[PDB]
Amino acid sequence: MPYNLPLPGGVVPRMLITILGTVKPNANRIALDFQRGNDVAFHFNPRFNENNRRVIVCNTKLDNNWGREERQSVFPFESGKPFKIQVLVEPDHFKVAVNDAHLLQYNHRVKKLNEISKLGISGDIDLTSASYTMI
Ligand SMILES: OC[C@H]1O[C@@H](O[C@H]2[C@H](O)[C@@H](O)[C@H](O)O[C@@H]2CO)[C@H](O)[C@@H](O)[C@H]1O
Repeated sequence: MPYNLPLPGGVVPRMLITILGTVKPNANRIALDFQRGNDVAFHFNPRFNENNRRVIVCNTKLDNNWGREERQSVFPFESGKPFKIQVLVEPDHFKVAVNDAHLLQYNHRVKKLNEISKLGISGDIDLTSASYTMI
């Protein structure tokens, strides 16, 4: 939707990625796509209305096939409101916090973290900034 944050050197433990923005009015979806070639190592997809239920769907795409979805009902996003998403990389999983509160963790399926060269940021949001640092 369709911005891309380059991750030279790929993903590595201790890396902290921060995304700041504002959810658009009447938002329908948001998506973060950690890409490794044509695969999607980590797909973070907040859905504002899936049968009148809000849900965050996470999955991985390998060789054009989506794997086992990991769903989370806790949904801190709100249409028209600013947000902050922080993705902390651990050797065994991606740690996600929103508005400074832990939200979920997604265990790595794609093991070669170094090959995850970019983070796609899309969906119904107004992007302020996307950056990363080491902690
Ligand atoms: O898993 C992430 C992936 O989901 C796709 O939609 C799924 C839907 O969530 C699932 O309930 C249904 O059984 O199959 C659909 C197709 O795989 C999204 O289209 C895709 O963009 C990702 O969000």
